[PDB]
Amino acid sequence: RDAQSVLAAIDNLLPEIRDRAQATEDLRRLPDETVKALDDVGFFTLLQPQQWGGLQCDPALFFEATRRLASVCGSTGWVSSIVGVHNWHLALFDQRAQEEVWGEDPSTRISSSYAPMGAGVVVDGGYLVNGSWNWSSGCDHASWTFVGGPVIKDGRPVDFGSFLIPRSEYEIKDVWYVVGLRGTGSNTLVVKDVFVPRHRFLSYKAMNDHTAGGLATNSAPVYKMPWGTMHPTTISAPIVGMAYGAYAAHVEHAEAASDIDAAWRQLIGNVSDEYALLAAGKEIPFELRARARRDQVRATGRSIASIDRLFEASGATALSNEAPIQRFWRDAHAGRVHAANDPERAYVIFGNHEFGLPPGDTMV
Amino acid sequence: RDAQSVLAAIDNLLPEIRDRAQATEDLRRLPDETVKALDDVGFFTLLQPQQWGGLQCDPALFFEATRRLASVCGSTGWVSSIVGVHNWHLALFDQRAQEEVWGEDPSTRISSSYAPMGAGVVVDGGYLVNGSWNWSSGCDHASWTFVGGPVIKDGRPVDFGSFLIPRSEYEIKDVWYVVGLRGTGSNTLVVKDVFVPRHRFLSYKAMNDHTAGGLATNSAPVYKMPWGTMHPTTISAPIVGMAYGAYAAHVEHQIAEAASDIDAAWRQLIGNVSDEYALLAAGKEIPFELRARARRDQVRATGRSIASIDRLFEASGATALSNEAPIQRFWRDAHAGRVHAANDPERAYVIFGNHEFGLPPGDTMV
Amino acid sequence: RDAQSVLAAIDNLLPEIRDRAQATEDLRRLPDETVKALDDVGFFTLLQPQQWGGLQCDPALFFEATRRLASVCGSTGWVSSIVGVHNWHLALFDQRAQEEVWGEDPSTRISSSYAPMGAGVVVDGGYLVNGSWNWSSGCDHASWTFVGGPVIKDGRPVDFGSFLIPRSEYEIKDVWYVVGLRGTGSNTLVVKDVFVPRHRFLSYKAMNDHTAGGLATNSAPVYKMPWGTMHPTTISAPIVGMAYGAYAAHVEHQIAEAASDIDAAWRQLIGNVSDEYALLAAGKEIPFELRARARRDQVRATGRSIASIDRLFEASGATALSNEAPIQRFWRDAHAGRVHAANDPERAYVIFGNHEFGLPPGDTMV
Repeated sequence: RDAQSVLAAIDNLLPEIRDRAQATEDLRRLPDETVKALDDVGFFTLLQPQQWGGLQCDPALFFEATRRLASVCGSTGWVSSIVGVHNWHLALFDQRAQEEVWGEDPSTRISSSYAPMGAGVVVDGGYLVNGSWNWSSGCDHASWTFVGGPVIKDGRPVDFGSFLIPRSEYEIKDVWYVVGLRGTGSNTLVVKDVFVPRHRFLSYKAMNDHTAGGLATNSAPVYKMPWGTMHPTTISAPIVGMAYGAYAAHVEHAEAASDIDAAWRQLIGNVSDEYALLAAGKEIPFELRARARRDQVRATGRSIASIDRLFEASGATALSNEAPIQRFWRDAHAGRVHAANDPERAYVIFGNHEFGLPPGDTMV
Repeated sequence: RDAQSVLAAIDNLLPEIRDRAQATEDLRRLPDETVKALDDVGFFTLLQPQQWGGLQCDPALFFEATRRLASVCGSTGWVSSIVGVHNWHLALFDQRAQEEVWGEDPSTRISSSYAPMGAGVVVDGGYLVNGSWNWSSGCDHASWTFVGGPVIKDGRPVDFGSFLIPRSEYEIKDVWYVVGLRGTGSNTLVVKDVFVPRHRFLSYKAMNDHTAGGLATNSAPVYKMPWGTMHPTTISAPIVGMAYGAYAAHVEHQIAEAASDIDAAWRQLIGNVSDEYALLAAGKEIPFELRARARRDQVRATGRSIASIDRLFEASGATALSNEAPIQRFWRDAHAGRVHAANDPERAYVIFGNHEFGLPPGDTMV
Repeated sequence: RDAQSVLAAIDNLLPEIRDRAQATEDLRRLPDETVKALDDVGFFTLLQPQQWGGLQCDPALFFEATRRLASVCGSTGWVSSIVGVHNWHLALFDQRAQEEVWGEDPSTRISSSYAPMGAGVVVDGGYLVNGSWNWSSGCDHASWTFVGGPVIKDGRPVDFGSFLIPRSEYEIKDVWYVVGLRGTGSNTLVVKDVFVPRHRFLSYKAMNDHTAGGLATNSAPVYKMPWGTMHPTTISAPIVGMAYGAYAAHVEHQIAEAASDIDAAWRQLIGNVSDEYALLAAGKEIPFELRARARRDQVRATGRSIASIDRLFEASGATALSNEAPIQRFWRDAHAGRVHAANDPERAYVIFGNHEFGLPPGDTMV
């Protein structure tokens, strides 16, 4: 079993997922059956390190899988991209954190809410974490979470990064009643006085430094991809895929099909350019990372324009609750509102360690 | 004595300030003589409330004053602007805080370092504040300071604002050995385990809300000016004056549009201040689109100004590099200003829409 | 020992030169240690003729050497470029002048001040020279100098060029207290009633004519490079290296196109040098259109470079102003360079078409 065969297995899975699209929406979280299928097929394995049975794959393939899923159910491609890429992010934590998550069951999953809605206060051996973090897509299908925030020491921020916390230490609050991406169950994680040892914190500085502890044991070049590319592409790729779905909803019933194609080639082109340099042991130029950032909005912007045109060119029946196209329209738009509210848009401007953050140019 | 006579009297000061310019750089902080002079002619009263003997003046006149000062000594104009506008900011604090600062001596001055380099953790009665804040322009001439940062409650940020703290409770570390703005004495403020009561913190949300406590006792329309305009104009105005200085220095030693770019940058900057103030004087609200223009104009004004200073610096003879040449000083002072402006965290705060770090919605900051 | 091994050996020098950078500024002239080091690895021989033990090297390699030096210490790269290229210039003087400088010690160095700040009046046997010439970079490390000016005969200018004069015949006035390029010791040369024989003047007409006396004994193709390219590249190359320095300093302390603008400015500058040299190596003539491109590229390269240094300076943190920050130094050194380039009289000489002041036709100067 390999990257290519997982992709094929996913292709085979699409009709089932398409027929439960509306069910998924009504549930407000992915059906266990979708999650079980994705697991069985090896999807969560794609960016997971080899030492845990994972395929540490070309990131372009991982994002292609998310595009396929999204083309059939916006919510499913969204949750899959986000929860699958967390296996990439965990590969960068020190080896003991990876063991604690994967050492018994390597199919264990990890959710996130990286927005700074809490903080870790330095205590002996780690941090005491408190906060209430919203928007954790797929959190009902993960037994660990990341939560983002600053580290506070002697009453001041000194660092910023992600805290890894097991499910027994947080509560999920069901708040997910929304206009689109309804089936993502992007619920709220409530964290009260939870001790987190240092080995289960990973600083944004270290990730962008190439000094993340996971890199000593996980050497595949995909783990050297920049955070500033992997993180927004996680969101952009399914949104592009939802445009493929809107288009196929419009057939099954101008420049559209090809404006969508061009949005895809641009988004993924930056990923493979980046990866091709790492696989040849070269460095990724800042200019390339800056270019990939600007193309996030160009590509989701082009996709969503195509979706709006299609939505308005599908008969009056387009407005019906019973109509796939309005679902892909709502889901892509919900996605872009999430994207447009991303606090890293601002982090990139910081140059002076504000709130424990790394130099902004490292975040690009 | 009104705003117009203060402005008139600042004019009488310019020759003396100009002469002292190298001495000011050498001191690395403003000479007592120039601070006393400015205090005597009433400069610090300009934006101070009338209940304290201030002129609560037209904010465009206050910025014009700083432009003139900076046209003779960049560091003097810089410190004057920043230290004077803090009398505006204290006016929005609740009356008890104002009483503590000014109740005995209404000539008392307040420095700032608004960058988040510390925090206040909620305790009984207020906040325990800790941090180390740099770039506090004119701090050696103040007996209180503002320091910016979040409020931490129950182990997380829940608000963001300024803590007002007396001079007995922090240490000034002298670290100001720099390429430009040498006479501003922009030193570092070290604060350890300092209790700040609630009436001495003012949230950015409250200021932008029109709910700041000081508004209940300071009713003048100037106190209704937006933070997102007043705060950067504090910096941009003396940088613009520094371009007027470079120009005069270039004329004295001997482009197509150096002179007219500088005057256009000025009309544009002070224009947004006048438009906003004109609405508040009429009992009207400032629209978001106006505050938005005023923000984009900060870089345009200061960018045009600095570009012209650059052409001037390059067209004043091969001696323009000499330490004795006024034009290298305006050039260094102006560029140093620009580095400060480009390092302002509020350029990022405007983008935040989700209460990140206790901050208010970013569009309120614009 | 060839040009390639010298370049290799300069690389070994860079760490030591970088460390000395603040010390160099403080001295206000290059430390003996760095001049000796450069002399020892053979740097000054690069463009010196083979009859004197020089390498009469590919001029693109000489400029690369200065780029590397300036990427660690702007002042060192600046002085190195200017003092080294004068061994190129002396090669065009007639053999008797070269013999006077180098006949005993071929390691002897020559400073310049080519700006017309003096004149030579025709006398029996040569010229009586008088003047006061500033900005002579590295003059404290030379035992001869060039000074530029017209020849006055029968009461009017009849020619224009450089007079070569030994150290015993002028005074160095120490006047170098400046905002940037502080370690270059660009001091002033005072010359009073000095007899210069005819073999120690070289006309700009003769150089541009291909009739310089030194060409009869120094046949290497490099001696055929145009003045109008070699002379400004001397300045532009280390300014470009200074941008490479600012970049490295910004990376070390922690734009879209800062790095790639800098490398594009370099390819463009060194590209015109390579194209010209490639024609001379083939026994071919350099066309006017190529020298013309090379001139317009001096401002483009140096402009792009400085713009990038400016973005960098503004994006390296609020401490970028500190005297201890490498990036302010590259910034000041680069801008100081630019003031020198913008004050060059040859920008005007190119426009003259009528022998004004003894000058050759302006298109020969391009």
